[PDB]
Amino acid sequence: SANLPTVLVTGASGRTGQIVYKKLKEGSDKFVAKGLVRSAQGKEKIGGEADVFIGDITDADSINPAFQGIDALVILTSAVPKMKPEFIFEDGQYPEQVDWIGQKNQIDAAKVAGVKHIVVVGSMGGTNPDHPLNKLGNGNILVWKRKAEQYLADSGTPYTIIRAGGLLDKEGGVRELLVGKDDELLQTDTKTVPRADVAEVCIQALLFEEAKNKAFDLGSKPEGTSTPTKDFKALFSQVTSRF
Ligand SMILES: NC(=O)c1ccc[n+]([C@@H]2O[C@H](COP(=O)([O-])OP(=O)(O)OC[C@H]3O[C@@H](n4cnc5c(N)ncnc54)[C@H](OP(=O)(O)O)[C@@H]3O)[C@@H](O)[C@H]2O)c1
Repeated sequence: SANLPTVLVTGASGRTGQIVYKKLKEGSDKFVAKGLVRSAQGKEKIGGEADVFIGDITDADSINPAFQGIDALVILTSAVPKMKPEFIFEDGQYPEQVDWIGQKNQIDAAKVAGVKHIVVVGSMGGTNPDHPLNKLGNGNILVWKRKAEQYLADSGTPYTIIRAGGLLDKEGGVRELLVGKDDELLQTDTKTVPRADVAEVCIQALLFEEAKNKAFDLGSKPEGTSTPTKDFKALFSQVTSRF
């Protein structure tokens, strides 16, 4: 409902996706949480609770039941390269399928259900097509995620596209979280961010109308070298980019 949003987080058994799933129904009481995972093994990893659905984002009908009744969607799915040290993408699970088409299917399902806001987590690097991450497995993942992104901006539903810096497994809530535009942060050395702060930015984006129709790159500063961002109003405000 308008005042108690059902929020579906997809890739909920993922590393960032799981903290997003807990902060939706825990650190928060302003949401009814729903999660989408790719397997039964993923559903157990996160508790195996009732509000978790199983589906494959490459088969739209298998994920449609997850969208029924939702008000917002946080996409935290990604093609994931596997190593045979040389990495590769399993068949039918390449970035084109998982990240372009896989996301396309989520975004269409959401429009159907009348979502008032789709949040997508991507990666810095998209302004550079020759970026090293595209070689990892022969996928060009960064370009494919950009195609999904542009499709999201193109759909008509209010969106928030969050292009994160290198992901870190470090405590959230205790850093100077930086926000930029067009890979510029890659010139710096403050181009990486804890998973927990990305999970927090998705949750906050749900609370501030300012995040609507915005696209920004997200990085942070070392811990201890600044006051923990606690005021997200300001954080989103400095973002005027739509893409
Ligand atoms: N490389 C970096 O440092 C970096 C930098 C910036 C942004 N990012 C991005 O930011 C996001 C968060 O990263 P992360 O490591 O926290 O995520 P990740 O945990 O390790 O996982 C996303 C996870 O996505 C799910 N998934 C993959 N294919 C699927 C399919 N066909 N159907 C359903 N679910 C599927 C996976 O399911 P399983 O449970 O089955 O594995 C898993 O839940 C990703 O989109 C990533 O691309 C990464």
